[PDB]
Amino acid sequence: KIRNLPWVEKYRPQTLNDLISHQDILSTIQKFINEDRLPHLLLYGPPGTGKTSTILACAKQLYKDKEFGSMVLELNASDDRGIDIIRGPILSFASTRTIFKKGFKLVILDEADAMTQDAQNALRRVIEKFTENTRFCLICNYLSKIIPALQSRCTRFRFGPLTPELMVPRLEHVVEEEKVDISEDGMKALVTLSSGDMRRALNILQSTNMAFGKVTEETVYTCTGHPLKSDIANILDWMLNQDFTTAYRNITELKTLKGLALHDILTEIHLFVHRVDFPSSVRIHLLTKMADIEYRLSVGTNEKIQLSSLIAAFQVTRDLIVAEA
Amino acid sequence: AKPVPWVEKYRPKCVDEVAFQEEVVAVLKKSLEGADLPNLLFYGPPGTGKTSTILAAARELFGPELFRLRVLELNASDERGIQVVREKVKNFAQLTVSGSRSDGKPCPPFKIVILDEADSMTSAAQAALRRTMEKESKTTRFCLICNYVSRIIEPLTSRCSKFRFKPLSDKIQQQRLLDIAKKENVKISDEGIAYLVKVSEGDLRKAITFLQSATRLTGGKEITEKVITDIAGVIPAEKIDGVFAACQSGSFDKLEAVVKDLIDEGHAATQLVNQLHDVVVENNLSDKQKSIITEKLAEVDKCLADGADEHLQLISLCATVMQQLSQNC
Amino acid sequence: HYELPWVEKYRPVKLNEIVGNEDTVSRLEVFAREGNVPNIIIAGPPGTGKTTSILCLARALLGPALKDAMLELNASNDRGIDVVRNKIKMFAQQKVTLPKGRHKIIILDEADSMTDGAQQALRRTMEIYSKTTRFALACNASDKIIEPIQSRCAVLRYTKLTDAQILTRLMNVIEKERVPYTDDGLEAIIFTAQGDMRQALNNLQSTFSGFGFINSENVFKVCDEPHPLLVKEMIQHCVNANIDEAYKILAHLWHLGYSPEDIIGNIFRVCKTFQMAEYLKLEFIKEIGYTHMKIAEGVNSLLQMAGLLARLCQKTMAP
Amino acid sequence: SLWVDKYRPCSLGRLDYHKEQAAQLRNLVQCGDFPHLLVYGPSGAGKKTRIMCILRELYGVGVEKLRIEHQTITTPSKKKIEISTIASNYHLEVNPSDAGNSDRVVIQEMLKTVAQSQQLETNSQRDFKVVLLTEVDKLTKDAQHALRRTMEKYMSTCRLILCCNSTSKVIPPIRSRCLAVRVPAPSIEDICHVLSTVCKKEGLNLPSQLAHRLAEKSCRNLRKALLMCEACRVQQYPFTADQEIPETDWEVYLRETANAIVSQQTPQRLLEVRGRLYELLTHCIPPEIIMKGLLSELLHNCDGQLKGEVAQMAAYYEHRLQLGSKAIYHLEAFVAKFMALYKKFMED
Amino acid sequence: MFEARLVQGSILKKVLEALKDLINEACWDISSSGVNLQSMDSSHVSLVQLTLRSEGFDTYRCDRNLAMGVNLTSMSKILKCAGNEDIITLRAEDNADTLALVFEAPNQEKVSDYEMKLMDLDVEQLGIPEQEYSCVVKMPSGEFARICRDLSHIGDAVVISCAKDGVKFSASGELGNGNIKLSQTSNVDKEEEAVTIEMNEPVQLTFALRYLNFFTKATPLSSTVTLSMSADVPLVVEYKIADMGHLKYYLAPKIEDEEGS
Amino acid sequence: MFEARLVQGSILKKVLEALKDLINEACWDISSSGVNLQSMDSSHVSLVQLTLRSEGFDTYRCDRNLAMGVNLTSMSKILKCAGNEDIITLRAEDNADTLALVFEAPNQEKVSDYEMKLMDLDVEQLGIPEQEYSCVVKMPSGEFARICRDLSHIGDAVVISCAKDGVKFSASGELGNGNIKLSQTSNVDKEEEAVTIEMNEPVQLTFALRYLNFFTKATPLSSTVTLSMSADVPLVVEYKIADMGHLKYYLAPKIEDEEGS
DNA sequence: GCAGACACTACGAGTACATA
DNA sequence: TTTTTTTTATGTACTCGTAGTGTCTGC
Ligand SMILES: Nc1ncnc2c1ncn2[C@@H]1O[C@H](COP(=O)(O)OP(=O)(O)OP(O)(O)=S)[C@@H](O)[C@H]1O
Ligand SMILES: Nc1ncnc2c1ncn2[C@@H]1O[C@H](COP(=O)(O)OP(=O)(O)OP(O)(O)=S)[C@@H](O)[C@H]1O
Ligand SMILES: Nc1ncnc2c1ncn2[C@@H]1O[C@H](COP(=O)(O)OP(=O)(O)OP(O)(O)=S)[C@@H](O)[C@H]1O
Ligand SMILES: Nc1ncnc2c1ncn2[C@@H]1O[C@H](COP(=O)(O)OP(=O)(O)O)[C@@H](O)[C@H]1O
Ligand SMILES: [Mg+2]
Ligand SMILES: [Mg+2]
Ligand SMILES: [Mg+2]
Repeated sequence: KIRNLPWVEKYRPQTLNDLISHQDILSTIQKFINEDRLPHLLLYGPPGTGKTSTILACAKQLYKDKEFGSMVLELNASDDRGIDIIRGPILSFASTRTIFKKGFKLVILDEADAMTQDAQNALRRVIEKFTENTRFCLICNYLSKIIPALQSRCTRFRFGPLTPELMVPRLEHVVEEEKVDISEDGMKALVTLSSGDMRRALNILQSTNMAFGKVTEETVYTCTGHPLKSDIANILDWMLNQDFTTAYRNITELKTLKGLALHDILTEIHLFVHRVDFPSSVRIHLLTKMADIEYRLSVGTNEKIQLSSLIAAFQVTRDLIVAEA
Repeated sequence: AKPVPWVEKYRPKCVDEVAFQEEVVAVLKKSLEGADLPNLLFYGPPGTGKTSTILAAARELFGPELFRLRVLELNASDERGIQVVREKVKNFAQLTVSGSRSDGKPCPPFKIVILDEADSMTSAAQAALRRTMEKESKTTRFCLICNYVSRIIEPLTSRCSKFRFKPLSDKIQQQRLLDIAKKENVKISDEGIAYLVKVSEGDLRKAITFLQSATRLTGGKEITEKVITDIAGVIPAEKIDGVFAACQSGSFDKLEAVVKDLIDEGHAATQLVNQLHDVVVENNLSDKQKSIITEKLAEVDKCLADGADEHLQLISLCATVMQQLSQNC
Repeated sequence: HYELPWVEKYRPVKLNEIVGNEDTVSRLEVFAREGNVPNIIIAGPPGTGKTTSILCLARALLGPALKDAMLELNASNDRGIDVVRNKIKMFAQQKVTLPKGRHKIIILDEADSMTDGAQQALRRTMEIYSKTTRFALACNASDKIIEPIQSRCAVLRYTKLTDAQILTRLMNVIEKERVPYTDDGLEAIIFTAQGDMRQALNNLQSTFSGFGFINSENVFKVCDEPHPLLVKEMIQHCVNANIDEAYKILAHLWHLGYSPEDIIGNIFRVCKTFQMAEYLKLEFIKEIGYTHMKIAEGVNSLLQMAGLLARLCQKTMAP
Repeated sequence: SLWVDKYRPCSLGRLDYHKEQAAQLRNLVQCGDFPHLLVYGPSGAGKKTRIMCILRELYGVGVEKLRIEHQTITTPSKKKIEISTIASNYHLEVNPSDAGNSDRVVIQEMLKTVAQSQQLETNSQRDFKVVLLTEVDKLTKDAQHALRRTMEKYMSTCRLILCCNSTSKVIPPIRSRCLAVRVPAPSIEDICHVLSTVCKKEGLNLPSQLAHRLAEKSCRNLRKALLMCEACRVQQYPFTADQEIPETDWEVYLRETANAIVSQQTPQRLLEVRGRLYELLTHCIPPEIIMKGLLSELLHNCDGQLKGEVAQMAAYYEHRLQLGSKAIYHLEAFVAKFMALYKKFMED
Repeated sequence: MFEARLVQGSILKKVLEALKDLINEACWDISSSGVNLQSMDSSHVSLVQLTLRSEGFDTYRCDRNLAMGVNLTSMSKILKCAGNEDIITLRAEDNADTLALVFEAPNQEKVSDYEMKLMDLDVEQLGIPEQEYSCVVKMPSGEFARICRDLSHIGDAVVISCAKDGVKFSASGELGNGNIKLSQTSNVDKEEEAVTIEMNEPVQLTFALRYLNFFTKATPLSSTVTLSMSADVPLVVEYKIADMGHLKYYLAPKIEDEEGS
Repeated sequence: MFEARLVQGSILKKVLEALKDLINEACWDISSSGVNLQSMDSSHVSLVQLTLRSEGFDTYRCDRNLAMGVNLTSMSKILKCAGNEDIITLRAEDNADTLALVFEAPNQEKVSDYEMKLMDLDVEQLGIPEQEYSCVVKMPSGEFARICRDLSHIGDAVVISCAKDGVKFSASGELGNGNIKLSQTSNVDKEEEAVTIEMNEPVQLTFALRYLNFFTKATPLSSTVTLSMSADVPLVVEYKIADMGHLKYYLAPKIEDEEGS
């Protein structure tokens, strides 16, 4: 049947084989499940890489639908996870048996970086004393916000960013399930603008399919509003090759016609700077000035003056690069 | 029969009345047709129409009788703590989707949670929205409205489909202002509407406010360019020429005199920074002088954004441009 | 029955099975053999064997009377101000018949979580009933335990386990489990352990379950290299104003998925104990804090970290 | 009553200066659909007088019947914070900066209960109420972010007139939602005309030289000019042209502080200047005005090639003072930087 | 259209008072047989099975089957202002979100229509094994409420044992031990106060006192309680209402470990 | 000089806490007919009239029309020090700025005297129009306090509808709508429960919950309460208290939504 | 049958701190 | 060889004092 769902939730890897990237980690967790030797897991990485979906597929593989409510205790940041919850419901779930069928239980603590340090210190002996009865899975995006005791007690798997070569078949599966007309440059634009994020890949795909009806490079870069790489090359050429007035006029006309934002222009110019064989002092000056301009855009500032400063940071270094020779 | 200001009289009551935001309007019209609406993130400059677009979309999706049952609006004028997200948002997200439109129009099978001004929401309260958005996506949708997307955490950025609201172009803004002036039976010259769409800088709310205030000040006759220039707080060009003459003189006493005259005349320092930048990028100065003057202008604009004193920032900017103008002399 | 993981399955049950800190563990063996153990506080890094040493000492001292003469309190318990007054003091007053040289042991594991008032109420019950009861404390941050409690106990400090000390226990686990291995795979396990026996056992069990063999490629396919081991040379390149190699290390850490907060935390951790000039270190730390305020404010991109690296390179060239 | 309060104009037709702006403000509020107002300008220009004249144009004479209303507002920390509001039967005057950093609670709770209820009488009163928010530049950005949706949801039954000195401290979401009304300071001729009409209404004779000196010394502040003119008539009833004008104590204390700065450049003199700045800060003088007075006095003793660097240092340390929370650190940092620069200039 | 009419208002008060600090939210499953409720607690340790028969209600009609998950803290506030001698009507439509509660005042003069917003939780059905038990004990509910309250003063976990002789309650605490052994109290004038042993095999298990004390707040529902115990299946506290249905309370045993010595 | 003497200590101990969180000051106006009090809330919503006639006092002396203002922050804490069934008197000199009240200490042995400073506030009498209301109804006192408490758990604003059948209290919230309909309670033994309707014109107005909860804190003073509603006149909550006078409340209605077709 | 006393839990209030 | 005090905005955790209230004792 059809459901009114976002494509990040309509297409979720309910089984472990539907995930794409981390094949060694998923194979090791599958061999943990098959041997019934599942340890305390610590899944960390950037968002959108498949940490929640992995443990949900593992929980559905370990437990049946008639025993899932008494075997899995899933708590996240939307629930209260204070120290009275660690001493209360979590300890009573860990220290007791099951109801229907005998087996080890699972405590899923999603977004474990948001927990307080008192709760994390109270979690240590609950994990250690009841290893035979229950298992604890900790999910976080920041490993520095989890205490080193819980990092020692749980074996850590890094769910790194998804490579664009592996995000193509899952996007093709979503495309062929949703009847989406997409070209090759549309797929390249999706996997370039995602930057190791499967969630925003499906979000950009759904928004581009609804906005235009076809997914090409121009439709993706128009719906997202991201500048094209030819536009960034033209901006760099104007900033490095002519005077202040003509570069200001050309960059202002390009930003007015294309409807560009200075944040993405700064990001792509920062990526272009390290590719250009600059002198070291010129590179340091450009990085400091671009970081200052990027910091200035986080408040109620005028974007035209910051665009002029972005032009100025290269108009200063024109003479230094040329006189370096 | 009470009068209403034109920003609320000409608020978009439907998606088709929203101007220039073509991609999100097409997405919302597809959601009106019955397509799968994802979680939305609206960001951009003020006055571009982020709130009016989602309010028009919600009132077209649910209608008058189901707007109170399917739409929850939470903004910075009400308390949004961690407990408000844990209790008020989560219990609303877990409610059933029921109730049908009595006019025969189709109704989508979800609710809409509108979190306007998500910049002011704390990082702890934003972390509690993550599994609420993921688990309850079968029965509710979330629209986050903000101005700076860096003030929303990366999980909520990844969970929402981002739509950036561009500043309105001169053609679309001029067309909308001429339509509003046509419906209000007032007349405005072409130079007046050109200076209005130049002054408003893509802010359509500012343009509508200036048009209504110029109509009230004018009384009903022709709206010229002088009333627009006086009503916008635009500094005259003779003051800018006097500032640059005091900088070319190389004396700090005349610099203090023109800075005190501009401060005592009540001119805003942001308008002075904009006009000084417009003169600086369009003259016959060298590239290095223009470069460090524009960088000082950016620093002064950043300091004015953080609520520094206008007099000290303006005299520092004037000292810098005076040093640049008297260095080559 | 469900088999325990190798961290808990191969927990030592005698004090002679505990590797590392040979003098302190040997003195604990002597005190378990003879008796009359004083109050002790064992401090050190996680996974060193403090709780294992305390529990093995309590098992060797008490034996069959472990159920009635031992009180084990964790951070998962309450242990507030009213537990020290009404449960610890009542257990210290409790009459338990024990052999000569043996006292009741009140084990207060992870004493960092205990509040200041509870530790103030813990002093006189430590001092009065010491003829019949004893205290065994374990902690990580020993400064959180107050000075009067540390004066009332023999403060033991555990250091990080070396490569050979972890390697001996790993060889024992391998010979108990018949794990095929190579030398460089065990060196990779030691390198990923970083002085932690828990992480060594977890990485060994993960590599054995996922691949069935211990070489360097099977260890590094599931485990990871430690973070500050490359941040150290990134800071070294920032000292010599080498912005290109520092950005290469920064981009390599960025493409592995590390958040900017973790990267700048490792940068501050390296710069706190780096070997350079003191004034240069102070201005480096001030620049790190200035960038960390921007990261916590909301702006956190690769351009901000590159600007931080460029500012750290400038601070060298601006004496 | 003093001369600042006895001869204040009541309606827009009795204003001595900015008469074209007075006619424009009369034409603005006649129909009743006028938007939110942002009355801004220098202190003493006449912003509050024109706001009260706008309220006189909207409602009747009953807006002058003011009374003190005491409100108790509960923080999220459950600490009772007391604020005072001046209210009439037609409008309310709120200064949320009196609550300090808890002004966001005042905006979220006190203003929303005012806006959510319509007026009792709709015949003597009009269809909408006016809320006067005074010194909105001193509001934090959280309170201004809390302000913006109330300004759009209830703008048919509740209007807002915001008063401030600088619009740079007002966030662009608030500035986009309201019409900005600029009230400049009166000129020397305008202040001389006002003082001459006040002295003629008092039966006195005011010379043009004394009136010009009172206008020049007041720095185009008509309130301070009227106070100085009344002080000059209590001090000496024959208005001489070269009659001395009394001075404020904190201004001459700031001048002597800057003279102590330029007299000696030592850490001991820096400690003495820190004590003087502590004495200035304890008397509830704002630190930006301390920076402005220091820069106004230090640049008189500097050479022509040194003033720009001192002005840039003063702006930089005032920006760091606005970013920070302890003003004495940034004030002493600016004084120490000026002492180092002055010693380097004098020794070379 | 679902329309259930409570003949008495005291039973709905006494059911909800027992589940107030235990059941997170009420899952009313409605069919032609009656009203069912199988919901776990917040800690996923206890399970509550409630079955109200159709013949117990004053009037009961049900066209199509419904599953109306609703909040219980919201249901607690509307049941405090409910009389103990009046009829309460439960109403809900086919495709609506409002659960209507219509009753009378304690002053008995005004209607009181209390609507509740239904929740949309997707809860999987828990499979009750319905197997035999190695111990079945009939017991008064007043005595079972007293004994679990009396042993909460000594410890926090009770080692409740049963055999051919009778049920035995033990609680090892900080002060010491409290051992209660009651057997064969059927030789009294009343019929509710009786201890009857049905099954054979002895079983010793340890349970938390917090959940057992929550189970004893259903004491005014039934004058006699039934305890079921076995070595594998959990402990069942079966209340049987006289003319309305039955209530079952499940509680998992705690993990206990023998000393190595 | 002003001197008055009460007949019971509970006629001031039960009315002052109703004004404790409602109004910030208690302005007593002294006249030959009696003592008047008309104070308005700081939010310009609530308005309380309290007049006690001179015949109900034990004794009463009034030669000049004097008005005194005192704050609720200091008179509340000395009210709990005073007794319940003791006698209370109030004394005020003509020229002094001190209000002295003499009563009995709760040990019933010694004279306890407290002094309060007179706050000089320049207020004016608003003046009730005393117009004929569109609704007049009679409700019990103790039952009406239980009405507004029940709608306090639902929403922050209640809706009052008074047609010819009775008075309907409604509150639509995030939990669900709570509707009651008090009507036709004339067949009771006690005369204070006689619910009756004295007018014909219906009206529907919404009011704030918080001040109506403050209005129900003066309920044990009288046996009944009288409610008066109109189209634009504020709601009147009238208490006929004992024998010495009557108490009157006023509450401004809330805003109405733009529900035009 | 109704007034006084006993401990019971829920709730209001004050305070500290949050890193390596 | 030298010691007083309240500001930062939330969120959590701890600790202590207080007040309706269910239940028991008694004439
Ligand atoms: N490896 C993957 N393979 C396939 N789809 C994926 C993968 N990772 C993410 N997705 C998609 O993205 C959605 C969200 O994935 P999540 O598991 O929630 O990511 P996540 O790692 O949990 O990120 P955070 O840290 O929780 S915000 C899923 O429902 C899928 O549609
Ligand atoms: N795109 C638009 N089309 C039509 N009218 C618009 C548009 N944008 C703004 N307006 C008008 O200006 C008013 C302000 O629109 P908003 O939706 O509040 O803008 P905004 O994006 O919410 O600004 P911020 O960021 O909240 S301060 C609307 O009520 C309209 O009257
Ligand atoms: N010195 C050691 N010798 C042998 N095994 C050890 C040693 N240290 C740790 N282990 C193993 O690691 C497990 C955990 O050791 P613990 O003593 O519980 O850690 P810990 O020293 O208490 O550190 P924290 O601060 O409590 S995380 C033990 O069960 C052993 O399997
Ligand atoms: N048009 C005018 N004619 C005479 N006096 C004026 C006029 N406008 C302002 N003033 C005087 O100048 C002073 C300015 O103070 P105020 O009106 O509060 O403005 P601001 O709020 O800018 O200080 C007032 O005391 C008032 O008496
Ligand atoms: Mg997740
Ligand atoms: Mg908005
Ligand atoms: Mg330990």
